[PDB]
Amino acid sequence: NRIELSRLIGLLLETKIEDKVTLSKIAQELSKNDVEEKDLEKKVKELKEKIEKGEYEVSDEKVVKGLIEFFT
Amino acid sequence: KNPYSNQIEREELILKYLPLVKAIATNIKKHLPEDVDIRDLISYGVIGLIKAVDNLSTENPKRAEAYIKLRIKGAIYDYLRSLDFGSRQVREKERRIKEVVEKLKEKLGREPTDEEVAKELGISTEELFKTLDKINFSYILSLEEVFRDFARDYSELIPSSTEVIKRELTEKVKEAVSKLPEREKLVIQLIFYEELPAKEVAKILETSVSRVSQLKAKALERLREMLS
Repeated sequence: NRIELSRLIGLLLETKIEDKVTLSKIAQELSKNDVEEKDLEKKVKELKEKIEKGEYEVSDEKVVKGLIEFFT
Repeated sequence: KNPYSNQIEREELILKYLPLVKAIATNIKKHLPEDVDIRDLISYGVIGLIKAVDNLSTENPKRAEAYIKLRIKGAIYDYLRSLDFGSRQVREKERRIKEVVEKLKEKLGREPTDEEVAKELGISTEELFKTLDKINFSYILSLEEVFRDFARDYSELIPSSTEVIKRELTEKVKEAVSKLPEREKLVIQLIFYEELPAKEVAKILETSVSRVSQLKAKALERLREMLS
């Protein structure tokens, strides 16, 4: 991972055509961990379980957090 | 510092923040047409991470990191901004889908399943969706520029006054967020604060994607207008 990622990051910095490629290769490497899947529903089914079951509140804070933590 | 030692400090940095580019992109993707290649995002992402590490002056791991993100994101948005998101052709698709959904809410006496809207528009559900996301992102970007003004406008007194001040905007949002309809806020929170895609939101609300999708787009438009 780093083994290769390192190789590339360097390969990239030694110098864009080939770079755009080298870069394109780095990009490729950074997604391989598509496995982020986790709680593919659990986080949601939980939320709903807390949506109808009055266990989820819409505090302008949380809403503002999200909005900022994202936009900044 | 031996040129090789520098050369490595840099590398090991750009390398330590690669994951940041990752997540940022992976996240900014949850607001884009499925057809946008994440790889492309991550690419431009990296660019910025470097440009950042590069034009970077020592600071605290907390302060430095903040600069990194603000550059990665920048890199990315700039790219996205280059696409046809603001197109009028999109601002129209908006209005039209509004009609269609309203026309069917009446015609059926309920919230049109996405596909009903799909069929009524004479397009794929897939198509419908990509189009909603485009519309939405248009606002997401429109809304970006808002935070770019609450800075590039004041920031002039940002070096002349060189982080805890930004908590002004941090509160400047709790403003219009108080003005966010009980429904609209519920979606936003589920999308942003919750780190969730429209498709998933409609599942947590047993509604339509087009429904949630229209809500988000409605919300942002508000927030944009108020915070503007």
